[PDB]
Amino acid sequence: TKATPDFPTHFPKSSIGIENELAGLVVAMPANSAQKFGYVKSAQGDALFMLTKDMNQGSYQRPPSLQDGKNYQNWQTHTVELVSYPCEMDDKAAVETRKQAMLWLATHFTTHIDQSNHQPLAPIQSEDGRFVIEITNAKHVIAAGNGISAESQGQTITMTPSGQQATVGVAAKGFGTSATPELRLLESAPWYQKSLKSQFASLTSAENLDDKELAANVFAYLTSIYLKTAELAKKFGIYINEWDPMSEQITPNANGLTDPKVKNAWEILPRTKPSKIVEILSKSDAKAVMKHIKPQLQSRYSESLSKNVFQYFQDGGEVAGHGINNATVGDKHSPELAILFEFRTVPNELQSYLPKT
Repeated sequence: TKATPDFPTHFPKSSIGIENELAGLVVAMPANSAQKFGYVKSAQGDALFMLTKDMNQGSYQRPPSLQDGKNYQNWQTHTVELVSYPCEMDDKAAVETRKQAMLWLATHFTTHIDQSNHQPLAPIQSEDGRFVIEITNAKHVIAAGNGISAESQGQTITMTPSGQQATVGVAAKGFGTSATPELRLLESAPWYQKSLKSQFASLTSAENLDDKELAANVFAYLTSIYLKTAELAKKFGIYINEWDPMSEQITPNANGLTDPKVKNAWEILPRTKPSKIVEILSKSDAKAVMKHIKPQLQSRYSESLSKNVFQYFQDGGEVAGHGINNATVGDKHSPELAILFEFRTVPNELQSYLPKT
């Protein structure tokens, strides 16, 4: 369950962003600090990945034998997560440099907890000159294990395999076209129902649509999302707008749409605000798509659940918190909307994009 890059980005066709929560150390910071405490770049200036706080591990207690005159009042300890800056999926050089930079930083962390335990990281350059650390927030410390003891257990810092996630960015117009291997990988999502493409065609035969194939693609994508949220709201007892699961004898069994177990139920988690996709269609085509969605919910779910799931997304509701809504693909001067997906688990097809210890 993580926060990924929010700044505007652009790529020719598709972007890949990797994530790796580390084991063997913690970052301690003042409470309510920003997630990012630093980043790693190539010597040439290319930003590779961010250093972020991940899971809160409890309050920070400075070891008494490392008293230094400093505050450490209300500091929290967190796990560290390495979050890559997205690159083109076909860019072997950029993909490889990210991996190698992550493996090198684990090496640098290993020495840091050995000689500088409970000290902040310093902005340094790698011994070979390839990688450079930039510190964005000096108000932090890095400590071995859980950060309770003054000394480490001699940990070798590694890229934790259970700590891995991937984020794929593709043109919104491509979802449902099966055009590229990545589009096919995303279309294999268990919640995605391709049959809704042919279903839409039967529904709109007497309608003179501007782009029938595009409208069918959008209808299948949104409908599959709206239907999966309804399925999840019922399975987990999630409150969506004014829908009360308890009204349908459903015991609330999760902390909203953002709860990690809900996010993992998607497997391939949509990360872009669903209401954005309507922009890739003409005002008329968008109206036609939106008009046809409600009955798809109403034939499967209660009026209350259907109207609430439909209104939530129409009004710009997100699938799982802050969306990546400013990403674009294609022509630099005439960009097409990009839509992002978080792989909760990394499949075999995306494994080569991750650093392997």
